[PDB]
Amino acid sequence: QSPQASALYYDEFANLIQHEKLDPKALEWVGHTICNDFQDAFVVDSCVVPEGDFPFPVKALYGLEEYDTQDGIAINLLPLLFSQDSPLCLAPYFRLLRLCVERQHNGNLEEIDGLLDCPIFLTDLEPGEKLESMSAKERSFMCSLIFLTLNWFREIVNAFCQETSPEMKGKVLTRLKHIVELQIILEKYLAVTPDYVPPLGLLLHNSHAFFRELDIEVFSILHCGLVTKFILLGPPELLFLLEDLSQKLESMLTFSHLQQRSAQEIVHCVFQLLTPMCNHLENIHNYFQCLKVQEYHIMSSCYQRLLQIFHGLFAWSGFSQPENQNLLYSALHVLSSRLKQGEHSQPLEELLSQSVHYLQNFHQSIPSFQCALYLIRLLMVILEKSQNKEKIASLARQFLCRVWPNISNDQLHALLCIYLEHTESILKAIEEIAGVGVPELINSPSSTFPTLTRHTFVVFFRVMMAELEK
Repeated sequence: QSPQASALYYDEFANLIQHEKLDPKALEWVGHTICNDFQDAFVVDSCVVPEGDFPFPVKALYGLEEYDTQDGIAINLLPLLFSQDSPLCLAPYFRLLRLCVERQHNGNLEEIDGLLDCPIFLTDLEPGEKLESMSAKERSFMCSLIFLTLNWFREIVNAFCQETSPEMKGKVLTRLKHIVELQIILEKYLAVTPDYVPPLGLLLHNSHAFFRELDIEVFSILHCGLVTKFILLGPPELLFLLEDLSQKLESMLTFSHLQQRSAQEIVHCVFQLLTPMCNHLENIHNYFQCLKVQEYHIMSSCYQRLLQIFHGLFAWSGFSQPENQNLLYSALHVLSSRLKQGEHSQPLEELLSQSVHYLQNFHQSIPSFQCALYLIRLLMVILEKSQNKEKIASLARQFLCRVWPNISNDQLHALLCIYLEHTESILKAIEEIAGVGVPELINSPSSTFPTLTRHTFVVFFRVMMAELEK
């Protein structure tokens, strides 16, 4: 009767079927209930008119259309939503179905693989601007409709990520494109309608808790190569995956499904699932930034998060512990082997020098401040394992001295205390920059050392005086 209770039942029972292998007689019993209850609950006939009188042009949208369009299998999502005011439980119930079928037939989904072919009985969602200024309960229905459609599509993607069949991967990518375009449509609906939020168990708060948390085997997507739309898996679907993997490992290594996984296992699994397919995309990013506005905005942010991912991964406090360092050696065997292969049984400091020699050559291809500071903290956390004071000071100075088209005060604090620690002499770094602290007045109403605005002088003053007293 309670939707909150039914979803928690389906969630907890899905947890049970996922983690514990028990007596498939029990599973054989429940499966014949749950599959048939799902196929009668939500799955309807594909006649183009669903039933009810709605102030909205109801069609069968977001098909693949490579499927047979003269079939029976559709989804009665919007008529269930209006008759509701069964449908809040769709995602967890399908998670349950999926897991039971996985446990029974050893991951054979020839039963369900008709289900990502189906359209969904929806409103014409795509415009939220022609029906602008009628901000009624209509907006709440539409925002919640798209919200549950995205959670549905996210759980489809959680299901069919691990599948190796190539046509299925193509359909999954057609679904990721649908995900990102409807995500744009949802964030625009939440932008226009300010406070009318569905809590279902403002972008940063919606992104983390309120949506479904994806798998880690879903990052079996990241293996497929780039099709970058400007130069000639797209860029913004890569932004999506990197934002998730990043915001997961952020919280972990310094969120239900992540926290039930052990931190040590997370670092182990990331090493297979990041390095030898994201290095390809890192090289593609260096090639783009070597050479229309929105593509650049996206690919700069991919690039930032990639450097942050690598920082967070290699800044792991369990490489203080020696048991994990076997993994770290195979990890540097990919950073060193990104330039030249055949160098086998190499020493630790050789791998350090190889890896930093590979990584330092990205300094020309950084578009914005943040990528540069992440790369500097990365190279610091690698080079401290071993003189290389010079490398960090020189690189810190390079990226203080570039033009940079803005920069937060505390980003710049972090970079200056990175420069001044690792320079040869702190007192001659000070006298240098306090005979540049002067021509900010005489020249600039921007100095002879940029990232030194009238704003930025306070932080340069604070950091130097801190560094001096230290």
